[PDB]
Amino acid sequence: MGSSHHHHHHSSGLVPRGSHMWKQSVELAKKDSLYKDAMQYASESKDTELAEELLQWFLQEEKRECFGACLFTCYDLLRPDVVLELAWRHNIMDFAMPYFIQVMKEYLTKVDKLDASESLRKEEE
Amino acid sequence: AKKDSLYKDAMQYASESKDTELAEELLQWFLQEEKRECFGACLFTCYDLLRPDVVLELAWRHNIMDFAMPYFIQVMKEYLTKVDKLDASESLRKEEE
Amino acid sequence: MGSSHHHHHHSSGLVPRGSHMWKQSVELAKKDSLYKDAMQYASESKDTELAEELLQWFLQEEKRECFGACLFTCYDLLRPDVVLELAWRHNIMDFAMPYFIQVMKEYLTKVDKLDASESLRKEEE
Repeated sequence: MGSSHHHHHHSSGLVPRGSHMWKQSVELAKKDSLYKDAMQYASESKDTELAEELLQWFLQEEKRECFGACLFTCYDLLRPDVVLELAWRHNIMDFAMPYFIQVMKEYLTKVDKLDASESLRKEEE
Repeated sequence: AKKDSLYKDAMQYASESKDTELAEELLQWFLQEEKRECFGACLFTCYDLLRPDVVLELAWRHNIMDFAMPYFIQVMKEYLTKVDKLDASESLRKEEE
Repeated sequence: MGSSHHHHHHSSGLVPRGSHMWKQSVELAKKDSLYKDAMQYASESKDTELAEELLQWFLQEEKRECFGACLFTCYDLLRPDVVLELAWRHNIMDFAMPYFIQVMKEYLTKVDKLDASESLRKEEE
């Protein structure tokens, strides 16, 4: 029922409860912090293209903000590739494990197609 | 043989034709030595659509290397066989009644 | 004066089976002794979790004892995952890719399944 679309540029729109995008602009309100709590509502959200651009900068700088963004990535599934480049960057790092999930459909499909023809051949003979 | 410019022009007139093991094997020797000569050949291997191994070996030389990965095109396949197994069971079962 | 009686009986029970491989030299110039022997023969058992539990402590504080454990599941079929977490235990790892072989028939039954229909359709209408 609720759809929220935010494109970037200049100017300032502040509506209380949740997200905060960057880029220079003088603003002040009241009460700070909340990076993890605000980091949770961005994963189990959506953001296909828009999402990604965020993590690069989180995985580009900081040491904890990379880790979190990593755990941030894993609980959304479909988003590797990029993760790897950023690891072959400056130093060593820790990968995950998005492979096994795929080993299923692999050897899975085959067997299906197999008995799929063995039958379509015993009905004509 | 003679000279060398002739070499660098060969491997290059063989990339257009391109074959199987003929176009494959040709590469390892284009990698046995020289610099960019190995590079230009590294392109050919992948052109064969499917050829690792020689991508791992020459990777353990000295400096950094490259890489690429397929996938996905496969992802949009099992989703098709799962739609056929259903429509071949719904009507096949709604008939035994 | 003298009598000799040699009675030789040989009954071979088709049961005893010993598999002996090889791999001692290579180019590394670093060998650590102890263990080994009874671990390469037990490798012919595997299966179930208890089988993988055998790669746990055999792939820990061991070197020339991990490869013998590597030349174990490759002889098998499919069983990765941990095969990687250990190479990230603290050091490096060598060889692998026991699935780059099946990477063929797939895309083939792939570019083939498309044409198997693209014709019967150009054939239809």
